Amino acid sequence: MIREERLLKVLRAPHVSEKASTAMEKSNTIVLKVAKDATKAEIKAAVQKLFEVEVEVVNTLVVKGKVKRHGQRIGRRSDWKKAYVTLKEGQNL
Amino acid sequence: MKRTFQPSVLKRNRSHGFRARMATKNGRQVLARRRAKGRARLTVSK
Amino acid sequence: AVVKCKPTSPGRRHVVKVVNPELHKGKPFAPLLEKNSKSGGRNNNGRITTRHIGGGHKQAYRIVDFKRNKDGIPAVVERLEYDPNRSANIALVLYKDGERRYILAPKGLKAGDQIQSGVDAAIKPGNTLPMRNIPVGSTVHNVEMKPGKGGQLARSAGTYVQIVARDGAYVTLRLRSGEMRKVEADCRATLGEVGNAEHMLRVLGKAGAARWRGVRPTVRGTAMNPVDHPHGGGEGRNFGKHPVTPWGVQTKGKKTRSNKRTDKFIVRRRS
RNA sequence: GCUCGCCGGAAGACCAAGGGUUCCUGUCCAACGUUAAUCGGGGCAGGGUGAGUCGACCCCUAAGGCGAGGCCGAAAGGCGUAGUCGAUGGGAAACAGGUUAAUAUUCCUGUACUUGGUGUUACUGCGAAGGGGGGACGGAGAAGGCUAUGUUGGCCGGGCGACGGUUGUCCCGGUUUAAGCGUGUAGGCUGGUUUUCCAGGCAAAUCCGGAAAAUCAAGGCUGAGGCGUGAUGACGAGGCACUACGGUGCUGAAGCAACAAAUGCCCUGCUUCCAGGAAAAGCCUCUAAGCAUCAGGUAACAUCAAAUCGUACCCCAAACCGACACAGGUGGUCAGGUAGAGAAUACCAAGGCGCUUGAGAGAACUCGGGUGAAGGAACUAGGCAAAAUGGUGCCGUAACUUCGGGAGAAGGCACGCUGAUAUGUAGGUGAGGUCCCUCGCGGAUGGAGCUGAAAUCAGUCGAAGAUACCAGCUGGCUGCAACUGUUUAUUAAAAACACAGCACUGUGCAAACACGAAAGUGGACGUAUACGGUGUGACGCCUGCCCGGUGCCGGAAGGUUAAUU
RNA sequence: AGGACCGAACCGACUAAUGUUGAAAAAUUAGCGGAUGACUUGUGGCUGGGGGUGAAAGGCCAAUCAAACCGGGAGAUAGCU
Ligand SMILES: [K+]
Ligand SMILES: [K+]
Ligand SMILES: [Mg+2]
Ligand SMILES: [Mg+2]
Ligand SMILES: [Mg+2]
Ligand SMILES: [Mg+2]
Ligand SMILES: [Mg+2]
Ligand SMILES: [Mg+2]
Ligand SMILES: [Mg+2]
Ligand SMILES: [Mg+2]
Ligand SMILES: [Mg+2]
Ligand SMILES: [Mg+2]
Ligand SMILES: [Mg+2]
Ligand SMILES: [Mg+2]
Ligand SMILES: [Mg+2]
Ligand SMILES: [Mg+2]
Ligand SMILES: [Mg+2]
Ligand SMILES: [Mg+2]
Ligand SMILES: [Mg+2]
Ligand SMILES: [Mg+2]
Ligand SMILES: [Mg+2]
Ligand SMILES: [Mg+2]
Ligand SMILES: [Mg+2]
Ligand SMILES: [Mg+2]
Ligand SMILES: [Mg+2]
Ligand SMILES: [Mg+2]
Ligand SMILES: [Mg+2]
Ligand SMILES: [Mg+2]
Ligand SMILES: [Mg+2]
Ligand SMILES: [Mg+2]
Ligand SMILES: [Mg+2]
Ligand SMILES: [Mg+2]
Ligand SMILES: [Mg+2]
Ligand SMILES: [Mg+2]
Ligand SMILES: [Mg+2]
Ligand SMILES: [Mg+2]
Ligand SMILES: [Mg+2]
Ligand SMILES: [Mg+2]
Ligand SMILES: [Mg+2]
Ligand SMILES: [Mg+2]
Ligand SMILES: [Mg+2]
Ligand SMILES: [Mg+2]
Ligand SMILES: [Mg+2]
Ligand SMILES: [Mg+2]
Ligand SMILES: [Mg+2]
Ligand SMILES: [Mg+2]
Ligand SMILES: [Mg+2]
Ligand SMILES: [Mg+2]
Ligand SMILES: [Mg+2]
Ligand SMILES: [Mg+2]
Ligand SMILES: [Mg+2]
Ligand SMILES: [Mg+2]
Ligand SMILES: [Mg+2]
Ligand SMILES: [Mg+2]
Ligand SMILES: [Mg+2]
Ligand SMILES: [Mg+2]
Ligand SMILES: [Mg+2]
Repeated sequence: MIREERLLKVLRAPHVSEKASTAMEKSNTIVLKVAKDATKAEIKAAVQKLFEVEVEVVNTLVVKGKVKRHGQRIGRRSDWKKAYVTLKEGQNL
Repeated sequence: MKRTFQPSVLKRNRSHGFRARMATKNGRQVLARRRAKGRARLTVSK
Repeated sequence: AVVKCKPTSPGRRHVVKVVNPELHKGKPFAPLLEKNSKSGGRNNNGRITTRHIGGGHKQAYRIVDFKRNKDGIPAVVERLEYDPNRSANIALVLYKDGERRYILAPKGLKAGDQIQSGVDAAIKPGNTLPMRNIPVGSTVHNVEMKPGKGGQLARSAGTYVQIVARDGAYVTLRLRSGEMRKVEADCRATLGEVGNAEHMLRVLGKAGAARWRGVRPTVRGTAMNPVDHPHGGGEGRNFGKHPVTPWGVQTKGKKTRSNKRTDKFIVRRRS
């Protein structure tokens, strides 16, 4: 059983985009920004407990952070993990 | 024409990488020289 | 059988091959096979220590019984086989107890013959006996040098050893080199000559045939530069030196044996 | 947007490596882009990579690395045992359709599959670090069965033609569908079963090996493809309906057959050859210590788990390696039409491009080409370069020869199209029908339909029929090297090196020899028909004299002679 | 059957021209040799500088080779410019 200490830290932000809205309006799927070491089992346990919906399946991917320039200075944004959480057909979070 | 540098990440790490440097005393002296100069990159590992 | 190829191409004109229809055409006996990958003449320092070794066909090692220890148990020859590791052919034998084993195939031994080792064996080819039980004057092969060590002398195709005298605990052997050697009389030996005596009548015919056997080309010292070889140098073809090895030791007549430990067993050098 | 041109065994498509946001959208044109740029692989901002099955990780090992102890070495360290790493190899499982501006075997729809944990119900000898089996292996060749795929007809939809003709032996398009499951075929291999006994498999074995039997004659293994199902589905020419003129939405016919056919599959086969062709695990099985009405094994249903990381884009290239948006380099997969022997070549398809300066002019001269009177090597160091020859079938072919060659020697003839033989032949393929059946994915007979060389005769057009592209110049004397090979990466490819063969010589195995303060290691898991060194260089006929010099080998009496005493 | 024949891929580099501040620090075009083998090629490994490796050209060992490269002795020494 995943500790509630851990569950309150894995979910970071909703991800807002046109792909994220289509996935909600067509496939009952929320797109989340999650912690970089969060597993698929942790994301499922945290969505079901904190958002109080029922989760079909979690798919994840790691977004590689972009190289940017700021005032002739090379930088690089952080990598982050995205999660496509499919809900069970009647939840509508 | 075939030039001298034909990259291979596996061969780059086994020949010049951090664990190859740490494996001999002569390679540990390379790292000691590069830390004393203050190199931002000790090895080809990054 | 010795058969001359027909000159249908210049690399075939001189090939003489030795075809033995008795040798088993199928795969070898797999419990007696091991791996042996090649060295290229390199030692564990990775240096070339024997020149001219490299490539050639892949070969599996055959575990050959040189010791012949299963005494008092009859064995029957199942088949003669090709062995890529050696000049002689080998013979898969079936002991009566169910164990299979490879031996060197002596001259005149075929499938169905009976062989036996030990002190109580008859005197006929393929049998292995301590040499004090073998008569003086006999032709033997696969001869041990230390009792129980396994046979080390007269193993190549067509070779044999004559027992010329037995003086107490030693026997005197005439080796194939012409050398007279004392060996302890309890050392085992197998009666008869080694088979495949037509082995030395093959003619390889072409350069590639030696490359199939792992022999890489020999460059003459006189074709080199002075930095390479003591024979190198000169404008045009020149020699002017006494002939030496690549390491400067004289190579036409200079004797190189120095073993005072085993000198007491050498009755006469080979001349 | 219409036309034109170029590639099409690539200049298309897709991976691996390598790169790392170059991907997609909006916005901007300073710099970058060999010009301008509204455009961009440029700036700026936002978006974008979804996996139990693909790969990595993982289990297993190769070469090799590292290596507890150990052995060795002034120190640093060297080697190496047990072990432990190491893929370029072995090991579980997913396909079709749809969808985004940008991902998809990952999302969705449909239909599947694998392995492990649990909980059970039921029969139960389970159990390894050990045994055995298996995995498990070369080259070449030969043909049979196939499929991918194509072509033609049938089918269905549309057409009736800008200029003479075109209701027809007319035109255009489509005619697609997977993994899985069921069947176990063409074919390949193997004699099955049950007892008895045993010096073998480090001990045990009921397993493997061996000996004897009795009996049974087909039991087992493997296997492309077809067929059925998957599929009343999906896809589908088009038609329609909106268009933010980018494409969406809806609707939807036929969806068969015959022939041709691979380098792909059966096939890790079969045949044959000598140069004799990985390992280990998963898997099958065997018992041991232990466990012993338990745990555990096995089959079934159910139930949970299958994490993590990669996934965008380029990838024969403007994104990799070449300082460049550089005529260079870069492993693997896919492989349509007509002609063709073909992956050559020409023109095309799908698909992609016109190579990031243009506009004129129409001097010399330079580059890349085309043609040339008469002559035809007079050129020149030299026929350098160019010109020429060039296909298939048949006729014909010298010296010499090691009997294979030389030889495609040389030299010649035929070649298009149309008709007949024959409305399409020899051949290939094979339906219906038929019969028999150890009852089928069967056999035998039968030939409809399909496909289809080449020959001869006749006729016919042109200057020319291998019409383009493509595609040997030939012969004579002679040096040298036998030959195929190899070499100065970047001015030398040869007569140089190598070579098979030959000889001398060393070497008796803890071999000579080599690498190494050494331990060791190669030589070699070889053993004088073997291995090292040296010279010579196929083959043929041969290889004469000299031991004074220098070297090597043997001798061992005498002279000379070290440390030591 | 064959280090067999002809010939693409693939590997090589005989001749010529071009190019020579190149398109290219070794290439392009047209020809040319091998093309089942002593063949070619991917990935990984091993041999290290008086050392390696060499079908031997003093070849090659990262555009460097009759002794690599980097750092050090080092401001070597220079009756020479
Ligand atoms: K010379
Ligand atoms: K040096
Ligand atoms: Mg899913
Ligand atoms: Mg993922
Ligand atoms: Mg040699
Ligand atoms: Mg030789
Ligand atoms: Mg030379
Ligand atoms: Mg010298
Ligand atoms: Mg001379
Ligand atoms: Mg002289
Ligand atoms: Mg074209
Ligand atoms: Mg950028
Ligand atoms: Mg773009
Ligand atoms: Mg401007
Ligand atoms: Mg500009
Ligand atoms: Mg951009
Ligand atoms: Mg190892
Ligand atoms: Mg130690
Ligand atoms: Mg070690
Ligand atoms: Mg391992
Ligand atoms: Mg691999
Ligand atoms: Mg894409
Ligand atoms: Mg077909
Ligand atoms: Mg082929
Ligand atoms: Mg992709
Ligand atoms: Mg350009
Ligand atoms: Mg380029
Ligand atoms: Mg290539
Ligand atoms: Mg072409
Ligand atoms: Mg002009
Ligand atoms: Mg001109
Ligand atoms: Mg002309
Ligand atoms: Mg003229
Ligand atoms: Mg004329
Ligand atoms: Mg003339
Ligand atoms: Mg003249
Ligand atoms: Mg003149
Ligand atoms: Mg010419
Ligand atoms: Mg020409
Ligand atoms: Mg002359
Ligand atoms: Mg030659
Ligand atoms: Mg040649
Ligand atoms: Mg050169
Ligand atoms: Mg040259
Ligand atoms: Mg040894
Ligand atoms: Mg000669
Ligand atoms: Mg010579
Ligand atoms: Mg050939
Ligand atoms: Mg070369
Ligand atoms: Mg060329
Ligand atoms: Mg030739
Ligand atoms: Mg050829
Ligand atoms: Mg020279
Ligand atoms: Mg160089
Ligand atoms: Mg020097
Ligand atoms: Mg000094
Ligand atoms: Mg100075």
